Amino acid sequence: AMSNYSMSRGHSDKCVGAEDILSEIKEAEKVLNAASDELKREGHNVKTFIDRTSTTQSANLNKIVNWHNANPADVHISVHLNAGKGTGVEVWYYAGDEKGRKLAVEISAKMAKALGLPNRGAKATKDLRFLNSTKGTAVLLEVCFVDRKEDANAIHKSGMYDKLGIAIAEGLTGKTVAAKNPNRHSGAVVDSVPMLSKMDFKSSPIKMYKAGSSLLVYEHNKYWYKAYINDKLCYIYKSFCISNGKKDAKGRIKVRIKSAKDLRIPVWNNTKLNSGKIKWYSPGTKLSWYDNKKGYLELWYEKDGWYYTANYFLK
Ligand SMILES: [Cl-]
Ligand SMILES: [Zn+2]
Repeated sequence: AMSNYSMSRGHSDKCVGAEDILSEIKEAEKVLNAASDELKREGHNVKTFIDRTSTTQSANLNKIVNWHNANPADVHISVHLNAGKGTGVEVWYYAGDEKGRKLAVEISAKMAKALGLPNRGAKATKDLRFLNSTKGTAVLLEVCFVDRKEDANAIHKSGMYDKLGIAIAEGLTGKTVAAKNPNRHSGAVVDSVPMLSKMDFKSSPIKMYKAGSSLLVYEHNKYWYKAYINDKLCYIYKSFCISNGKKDAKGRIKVRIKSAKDLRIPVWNNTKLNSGKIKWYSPGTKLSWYDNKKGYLELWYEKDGWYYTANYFLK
């Protein structure tokens, strides 16, 4: 999260691009949307533009360039597909623009790897109006060819637009995306809660207590009870528990973990797993998450952004 991107599709719905096995504008719009969606999920600000009305090439380019210059960005991207029956991926940049060359090299490589096509590479030019006339740093993607069956098969493989959105986002930012399908899992909220070594959900659970189970604890503070396991002090979160009344001569309190129906497990809007906005779920609730081995789980909500929880709360 922290860069600004301005991204446009090539061509106009009324002055189209290449058309053969693939439609350039159809495919380019799908890639643009995937890349935009991914960059936004990664926390960046993204503006996009698609010309639906220009009926000539010059009007289309004037409109595209004007829009980019009206919408400053760290990088400007134009998304195209190629024609001429070569095969594979290339990225154009303004000759002599070192920042653009480096982006072009990385984006081209990443896309080619996602698609499983050859990398034709980064290519320098001073002949493209888009690159010449856009004030900021600019690259022009030629994702794959519209007139090559290898390329058509590739871009139509299951989940390829997602994979290309990832490739473009990683090429632009130099950072691996969090929402990567290999690291995705589906399961459900567990029905047990931890006795922890510290008053920190990111600590080690010394022991897990199942819904409905009874245990003996001491008061500690507003949010935590304490107990000794093997003469070591450990902690359990009070909201997981039901208690009525000290009778015990030493001030021990008998508590019970809430039933599976009433227990609620936290999912937080911060990686510290502390305060902020929390979603509270009943045991058994089905969720999908990403485990990128960061020491916590990562959950994407279209409406609410990234949330996080402890490794032991989802299985
Ligand atoms: Cl004791
Ligand atoms: Zn084009």
